[PDB]
Amino acid sequence: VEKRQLLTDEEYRELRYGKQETYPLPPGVDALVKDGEEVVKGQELAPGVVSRLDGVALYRFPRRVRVEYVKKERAGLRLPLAAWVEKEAYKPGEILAELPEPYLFRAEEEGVVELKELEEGAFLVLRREDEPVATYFLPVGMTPLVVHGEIVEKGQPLAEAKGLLRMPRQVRAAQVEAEEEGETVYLTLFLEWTEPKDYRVQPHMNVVVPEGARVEAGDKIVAAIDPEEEVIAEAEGVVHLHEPASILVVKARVYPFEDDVEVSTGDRVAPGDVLADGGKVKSDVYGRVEV
Amino acid sequence: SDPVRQYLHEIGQVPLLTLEEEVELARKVEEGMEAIKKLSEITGLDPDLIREVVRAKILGSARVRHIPGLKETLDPKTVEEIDQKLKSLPKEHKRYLHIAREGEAARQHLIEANLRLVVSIAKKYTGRGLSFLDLIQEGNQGLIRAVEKFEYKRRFKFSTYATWWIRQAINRAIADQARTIRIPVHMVETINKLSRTARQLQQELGREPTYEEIAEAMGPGWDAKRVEETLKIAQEPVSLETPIGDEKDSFYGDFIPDEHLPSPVDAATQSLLSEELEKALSKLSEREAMVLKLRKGLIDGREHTLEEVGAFFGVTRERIRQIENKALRKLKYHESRTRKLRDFLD
DNA sequence: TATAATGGGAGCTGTCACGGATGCA
DNA sequence: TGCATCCGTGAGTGCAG
Repeated sequence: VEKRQLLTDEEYRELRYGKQETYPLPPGVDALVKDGEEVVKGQELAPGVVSRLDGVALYRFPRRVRVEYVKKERAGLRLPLAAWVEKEAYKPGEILAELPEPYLFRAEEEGVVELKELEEGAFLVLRREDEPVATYFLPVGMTPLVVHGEIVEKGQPLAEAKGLLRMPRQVRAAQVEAEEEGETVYLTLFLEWTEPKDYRVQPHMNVVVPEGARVEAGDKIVAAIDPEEEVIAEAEGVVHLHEPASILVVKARVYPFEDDVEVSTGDRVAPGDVLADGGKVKSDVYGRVEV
Repeated sequence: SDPVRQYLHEIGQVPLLTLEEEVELARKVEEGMEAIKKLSEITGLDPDLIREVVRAKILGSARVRHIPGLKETLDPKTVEEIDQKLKSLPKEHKRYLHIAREGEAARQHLIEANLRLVVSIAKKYTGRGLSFLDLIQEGNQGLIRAVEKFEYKRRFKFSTYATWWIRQAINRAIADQARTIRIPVHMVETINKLSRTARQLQQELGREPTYEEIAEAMGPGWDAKRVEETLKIAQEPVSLETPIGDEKDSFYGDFIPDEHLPSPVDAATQSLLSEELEKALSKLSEREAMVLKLRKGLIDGREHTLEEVGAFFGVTRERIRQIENKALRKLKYHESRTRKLRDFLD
C-alpha cells in the first residue's frame, strides 16, 4: 500500500489490527480441535463448525473442565505360571498373560469389597475394619464376580480370566516384582494410571489455567464471585479443556516463554525484536503483542 | 452522506457481547484498576499519572495530550521514560503492567460493545434542544462513566447499570447547553415543574390557569408574584433574523434602534455643554474655577469628600469647601446673565 | 448510582437557464 | 475524444411590511 491511498474502515482494521473470526458451536457439541492449535481454512472445527481463514485457534469459555488426576500405587494379581509372559514392566495395551482355559482369581484375605472400575479394567480393594487389607488388580480379560460393598472369605473367586489378558491403555506397569509358589506366580505391579473428574465452569466463572498444566493439591483451577463454587485442584493432576462457548480463530503467531517477559500487551513490533527471556525468543511477523 | 446512518453503521460493526464476554471484559477492567494502585504502591509514582501511561501505549501513540490533572505534560518521552521504570520490574511485580494493559483494552471493547444501547435511549430524548448526535455523544459520555463504575460481582447485566449514567448525562446536557442563556440545572429543574403542574391544571380546568391557580397547586412558598418572575426568566430569546412578512426582504432586527451609541443630536449636545461650562469657569475666576474644577472633573470627575481636598489645593481643608461655595455662588449669579445653561436640563 | 433494556426518521414534490466538472460508448 | 448529466447559481427599484 502506497502513500496517499484510500482504505475503507475494514481494510484499515486488517492492516492495523489483524484478521480473525469467532465461531459458535451448538452448545454442548465439542471441539474437533483444541486450544493453542495451529489450523487452516476449510478445516473442520466442530460438527456444524468449519473455519474459513488461517491461524492459531483459541478457546473462549470451556463449559467442561476435566482433571486427569495422577495415581501411582501397588496392587497384586496371582496367575498360572504356564500362562504369564515374563516382563519387568507392562506398557499400556500390552498383553501380559494368556490362559489355556478360564482360571478364577481367588481372594487371599477376608474382607469387604471396594470395587473401583476403570474404562477398561478394574481395581479391587478388600478391607476389614476400615484399614485396607489387600489391593488386587484385574486387567482386561478378567471380568469381576463381586459387587461394591460385598463380603469375601479367603480363597473365594473374585473374578475370572478368560483367554488373552492385557494391561489397559490409560494404565502403566512401572516395575513388576514377581514371586512363584505352587504352579503359579503373584505379581505386585507398581501400577500408574489417572482418573477423570469433569468440573463445571459457569458464566460468571473463568478457568485460570492453560490446556494441560501441572497442579499439586491446593491449586486453583477456576475462579468465581463467591469463594464457594470455586474449583480447587484436589491433588496432583493435569488439565483438559472441553466444550467451549465458541472459538476465536485468530491469525497470529505464538511464542512460549519461561522467565520474565520484556514486552507488555498492546505493544507493536516487527521481525527481529526481543519478546522475552533475556533475548532468546523474538519476533517472527510484523504484529502487535498480546501478553 | 447522512451523518446518523453513518454512525449507525460503525456501530453495527462491533458485535453485541454475550453474557460471558460481558463478565470477562467487566472482570479484566476491575482487576486492571486494582492493578494500578498496587502498581502505584510498588513505585509510588501516582495512580492517575500511571493509568494515563497504561492508556497511552494500549491505544497507540495516535493520540497523546498533557492530561490536565496529571502534573507532568504527558509527551511521549515521559511515556517511554515511565514505561521504562515500569517495565523495569520483577516478573512478580511487573506482573501488573501486564494486568493494567490487558484491562484498559477491555474498557475499549466494552464501551464500543454497548454503543447501540445509548442510541436507543437518546432516540427518545429528541425535540428537546439537542441534536440526535449531540444527545448520542452526551449519552456515550455517560456510558464511559458506567464502565469505570461497574461491579460485575453484583451479577447484573451491564445494560441495567449503564442505562442510568446514559440518561443521567443526556438529561444533564439537555439542561446545560440547550438555552442560549444558560441557567443553573436546578432552576431548569423547577421550571419544568411549573410546565408540568400547569399542564394538569389546564387539563382539569378547560382553560389555562392563572398565575394564582399555579402558586396554589405549586404549594407553600409559592405566591402569584413568584410564579410570574419565574416565567419571565424561562423566556427564550428570539432571533434577530426572524423573518418579517411573507416575502422575506425584511428582518425583525432591522426594526430595532441602537440606543447605546450616542445619536448626533446627543454627541453634539455633550460638546456644547462641556465647553459652554468651560465658558463659566474662566469668566469670573480660573483658580477658584480650578479648586472647584477639581472638586469634580472635566473628564473623569474628582469627588470624594474631605481627604484629597485637604492635600494639594493651595489652601486649607474647610477653606476650599468655602471657595467651593463661592465657586458655586459666583456661578449662580454668573449664570444670571449668560442664561444659556438652563436649556440643558431640557 | 444496580431487574432488563444494545442500528433513526422524515422526506415534499408544478421554475429555469447557464456554465462549469464529472462520468461513459 | 465527443457528449450526456449533475450541481450550484442566479433570477429589477423603492414604499407599505
